Amino acid sequence: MAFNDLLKQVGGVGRFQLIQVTMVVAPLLLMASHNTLQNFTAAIPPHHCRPPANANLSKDGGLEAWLPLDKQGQPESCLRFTSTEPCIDGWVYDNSTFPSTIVTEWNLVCSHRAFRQLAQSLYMVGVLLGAMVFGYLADRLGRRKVLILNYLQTAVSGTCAAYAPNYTVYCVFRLLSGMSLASIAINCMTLNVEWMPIHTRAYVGTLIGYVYSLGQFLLAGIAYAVPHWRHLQLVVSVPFFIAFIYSWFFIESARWYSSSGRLDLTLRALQRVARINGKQEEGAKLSIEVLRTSLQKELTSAMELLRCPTLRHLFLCLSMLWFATSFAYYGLVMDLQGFGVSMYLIQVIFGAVDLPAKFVCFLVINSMGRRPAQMASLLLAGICILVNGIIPKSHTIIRTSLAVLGKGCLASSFNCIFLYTGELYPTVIRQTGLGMGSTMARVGSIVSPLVSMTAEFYPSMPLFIFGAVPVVASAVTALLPETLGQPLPDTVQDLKSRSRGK
Amino acid sequence: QVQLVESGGGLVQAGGSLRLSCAASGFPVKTEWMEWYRQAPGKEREWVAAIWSYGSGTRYADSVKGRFTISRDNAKNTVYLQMNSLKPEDTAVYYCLVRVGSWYHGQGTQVTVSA
Ligand SMILES: C[C@H](Cn1cnc2c(N)ncnc21)OCP(=O)(O)O
Ligand SMILES: [Cl-]
Repeated sequence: MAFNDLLKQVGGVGRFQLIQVTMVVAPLLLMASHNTLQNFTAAIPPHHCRPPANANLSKDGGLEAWLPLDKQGQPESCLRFTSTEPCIDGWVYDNSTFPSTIVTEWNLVCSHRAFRQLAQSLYMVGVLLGAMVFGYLADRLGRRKVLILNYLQTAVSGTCAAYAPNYTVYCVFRLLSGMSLASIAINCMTLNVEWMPIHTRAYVGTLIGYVYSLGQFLLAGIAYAVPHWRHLQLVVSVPFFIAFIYSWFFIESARWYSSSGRLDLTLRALQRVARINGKQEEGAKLSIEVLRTSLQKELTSAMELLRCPTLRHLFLCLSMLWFATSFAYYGLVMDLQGFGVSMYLIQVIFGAVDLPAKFVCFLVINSMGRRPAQMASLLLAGICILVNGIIPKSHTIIRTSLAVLGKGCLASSFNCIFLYTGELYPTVIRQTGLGMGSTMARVGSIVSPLVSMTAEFYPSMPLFIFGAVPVVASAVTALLPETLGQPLPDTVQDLKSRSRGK
Repeated sequence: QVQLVESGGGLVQAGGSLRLSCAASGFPVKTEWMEWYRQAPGKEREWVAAIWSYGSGTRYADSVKGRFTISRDNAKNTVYLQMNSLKPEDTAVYYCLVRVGSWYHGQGTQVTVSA
């Protein structure tokens, strides 16, 4: 007799649990698209200083006289001759493959070239802020309401960023877009896992991963179809508007409704879910007197997490792991322009490599365990992207294959760390531990553009940092115990006994 | 201040060879870049050749490969040019540039290829 008892009594496979779930997980395609979009909407095209309009191009022997050349046979991208002097008359961007990008629009090249990555950094800051603040807001207020608000804020911020006069406007609107986007991403999963039985959470997670991969595919296709950034952002943001229009039929989470100490509206929601499921004879007996008799056992953070020494150590380790994994993953994903091959093809391959990597890590965890899977995936990813950084541009196919293997390894590592933190933390603080791990992952995704910021120092040092971090994470995560034997600890007492008894 | 005086001009028939060099003072020639330009009469500045620092690399243009040769030394701290099979279109004033997009460029030498 619990919430799952009522849920099974009403159904679990009926039309509601399919329609609501698929409606709420549909925008994960645009989740992935919006997360990666900065790569396509801010790609730098070849550019060079513009000769002054007063000078006669015909009488000066062409533009080749006014543009100093670099090694690769191209005109210098920041300097120009005085007959030197930096760009003072703007820039010239070729339109062979990019009709327009934010760098083309607002000349984020040479001096003040930091902004094309500061934009992504601010967007990730918005993601983290939205995640934490709207997690608190969802706990305080509800799920359906906050998800609808995130829908609307995401749509509005996407449109406003698509039509942005200045650059600070664009950065602020990206920040608010992330503010809403992290919240929708977390709340969709929480609502799905709260409106389903216990034995379907794995199915929900697998479906979420599949929708994310399909979102990578959709972003690749939509970028191939629409190259213009102003059209691209609007076209990737307006389906959020249509989904907000059609998402007023959502049913709120009944578990959280019961958790509020009030049950009449919970009864109303359960009656409604009985109506939509088409099963009324079994749902007729539902009434007030059965709610308390069925839900009474369960009715009866950072400070305690940081106090206990074992808890503090487990935090520090898991936070480092999450931080390194997300940091490396987003550092690798955000940079695909410099791979030689067209961004659409490499994006398609990156999306495709998700499923085989998922199958590989599933086979490993169901065959050997979790900690060796972590070691293998992280070490292979770090080595692969380090070799990518050390291989010069002159080679293309090998670099792209290494990058694809690295992306697959990061995806497998993400799945593995999710499962490992699920089967590692005690049930007393497991949810808070997951929250802290996710927050540290968002911190890593925040820092990754900051690390890529300083590529002005060395041509490929950001790749070196991205490849150095996960080897350190793998080295420091060695002490972590393996949970293949299914200990499933509850409180801190089990952890010490299990560690001693391991 | 930094000087980039240069010498090696003369009147020589086509198909000969000259001796061109830039006297670099104030900086080690092995530590910065090096470049080469001509301004033929009736034409404009044209890139010729470049040699990096510490002998990292050296690349040429379409009319420089197989015809000109540029080397460096450390004792005299200078950059030296060698050439052969000169043609009348090569008649130009040659300018020495310390670095790409750099403010230090030499006075130039006048070399003539008399057919
Ligand atoms: C299954 C994934 C695990 N996870 C958790 N955090 C991340 C990040 N930052 N990138 C990729 N994947 C992540 O979460 C669903 P989401 O990424 O929010 O669609
Ligand atoms: Cl998240």
